[PDB]
Amino acid sequence: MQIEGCVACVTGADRGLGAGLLEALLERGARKVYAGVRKKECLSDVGPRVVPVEIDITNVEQVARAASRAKDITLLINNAGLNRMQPVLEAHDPEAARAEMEVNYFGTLNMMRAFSPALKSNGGAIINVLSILARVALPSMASLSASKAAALRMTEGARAELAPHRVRVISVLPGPIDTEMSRNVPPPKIAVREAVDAVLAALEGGADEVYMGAMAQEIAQGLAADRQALHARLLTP
Amino acid sequence: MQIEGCVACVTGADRGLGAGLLEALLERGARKVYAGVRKKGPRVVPVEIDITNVEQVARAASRAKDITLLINNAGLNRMQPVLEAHDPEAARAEMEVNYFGTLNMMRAFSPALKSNGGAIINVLSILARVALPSMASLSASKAAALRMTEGARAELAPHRVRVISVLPGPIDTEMSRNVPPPKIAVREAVDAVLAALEGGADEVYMGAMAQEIAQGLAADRQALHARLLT
Ligand SMILES: NC(=O)c1ccc[n+]([C@@H]2O[C@H](COP(=O)([O-])OP(=O)(O)OC[C@H]3O[C@@H](n4cnc5c(N)ncnc54)[C@H](OP(=O)(O)O)[C@@H]3O)[C@@H](O)[C@H]2O)c1
Ligand SMILES: NC(=O)c1ccc[n+]([C@@H]2O[C@H](COP(=O)([O-])OP(=O)(O)OC[C@H]3O[C@@H](n4cnc5c(N)ncnc54)[C@H](OP(=O)(O)O)[C@@H]3O)[C@@H](O)[C@H]2O)c1
Repeated sequence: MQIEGCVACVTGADRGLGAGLLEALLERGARKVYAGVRKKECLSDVGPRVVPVEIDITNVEQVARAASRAKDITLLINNAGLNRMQPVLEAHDPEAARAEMEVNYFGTLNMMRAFSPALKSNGGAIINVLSILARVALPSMASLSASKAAALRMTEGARAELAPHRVRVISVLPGPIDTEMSRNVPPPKIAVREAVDAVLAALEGGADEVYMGAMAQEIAQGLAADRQALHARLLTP
Repeated sequence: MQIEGCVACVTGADRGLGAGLLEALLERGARKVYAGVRKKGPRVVPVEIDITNVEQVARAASRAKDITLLINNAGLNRMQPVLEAHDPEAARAEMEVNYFGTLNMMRAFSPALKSNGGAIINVLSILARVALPSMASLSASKAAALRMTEGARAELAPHRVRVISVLPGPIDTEMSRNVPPPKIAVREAVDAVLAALEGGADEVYMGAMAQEIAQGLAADRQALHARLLT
């Protein structure tokens, strides 16, 4: 499908990749964008074609309220996410793993469940912004990795359930992007503008598993070519 | 790491694969097995462990400081899709057992394993690597557990603890009563889990279905996805 004339909802639209997606959807001729934010005061772009909607994706009531006000949706981009950057065992915060799972898996799932009825009725597409770490843990962020892997399996199951109803479901798997989430990750990081372009370009390709950037491509190719060798290298300190 | 002489703990020891593992560990010479069960010979120490109950997990670890082998076998499959689930919280229930419960066990027992040296085997599922639509929330919880196993493997490798995942297809236990044949016999599954300690692989695929899916996810990925999902 085309961006031109679509009715989109983007979560996490107040900053980072989501703010970039909001701006690009507008520039490329979207009819309307529901800009999901946790505090409407956080949004700097509230002009024409933008409908700010309060959505903490972990809050089932806010998600339901948003879906009921967005029955014209044709494109959902599940962009909101949380990376607490902690290992699974030696975590400073033992509850961080549960918080990441709550946003990246249960929150995305809440959005899928609430917005799918309208997408089935209208036709359309869902893009889930996951991570290359859905495919392999980085030990220092292994609980983020686990939450994104759960979200990838969920995206596969949702694709199967929605395929007979003409709703396309795409996963995008990036390496590091230059946003506040990765403030502590050393460069090189993908520029937001490049990441925005790659997310939106996924609608024009045929792949439902889309790797963004060199790191993500290298990991996917290495896992296919020699899974065991790559694991032994990446997971032995 | 031999089973002979080891001190093992296996969860889910009252039925299915865990009960088979308890029996085989004894036959193969474990000097002591902490048999984790939800409702309770001299080499067997029954221990009350709901793996989602952090206090029961902590109490069990405090009474198992001699452990050298942990087998995280307990698991739950609600067999529901992610979107049209009959129970909207089935996904949360599976995540609680298969991810958070296994994580609780890893966190509580790792200190003694680091002190004694030893190994952890996590019984996951081939569905950690790809969803089946009718069981996609089970798949998600096992994929979470697989990434967690990888992270734990890296954290524990410098501290004399080997961490292995086992990824079976269907096994002939109560969990898979509604999965049609064919299913791996419990005894074959037991042999494959315990043989993992003598092999060098960090991921062990159990049975022909699991091996075929693993091969396809590396070498035939787009077509395998289409076959399972669309
Ligand atoms: N290196 C990277 O940055 C990187 C790499 C791979 C994948 N990704 C993924 O890319 C996506 C965008 O992240 P980013 O890089 O733009 O990070 P970011 O700058 O930290 O922005 C994260 C966004 O998610 C929102 N969010 C977090 N928890 C939320 C919740 N419970 N409900 C609603 N919104 C919530 C934040 O809202 P508030 O402003 O209200 O906090 C913010 O808008 C995420 O899914 C992330 O996992 C990022
Ligand atoms: N086809 C299959 O059977 C299959 C396929 C792939 C992977 N696996 C995995 O193999 C492992 C063993 O399952 P199984 O085949 O032996 O199934 P099973 O016969 O149904 O046994 C499941 C076991 O898990 C225990 N358990 C569940 N929730 C628990 C909790 N909160 N705390 C403690 N114990 C809990 C059960 O305890 P109670 O008896 O007290 O309920 C039971 O001992 C699981 O991790 C499963 O996911 C099985």
